[PDB]
Amino acid sequence: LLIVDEEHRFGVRHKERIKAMRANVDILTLTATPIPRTLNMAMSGMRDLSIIA
DNA sequence: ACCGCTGCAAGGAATAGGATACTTGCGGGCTATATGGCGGCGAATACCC
Repeated sequence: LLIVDEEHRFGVRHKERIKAMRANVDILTLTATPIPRTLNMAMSGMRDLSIIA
């Protein structure tokens, strides 16, 4: 299990750096204002989404 | 009971990379000052009576 908190301050490289080593790790991602790339990626179905408002 | 040594602090530069805004390089898409040709003719001045 990985838990990247406040993902919008890392960049793509830092986010998949650990993913490359452990290919099948379960990435949990917490944030409040996602950077547009990962927000579109979530809204397009690539990643599951959960809204807490 | 003096002294050279060791060790525990002090003193910070250069990059990665996500930001934020500057700086400009450009390309398409616009606006805006002579000196080697005559011949003929009719009309417009000049003039000196």
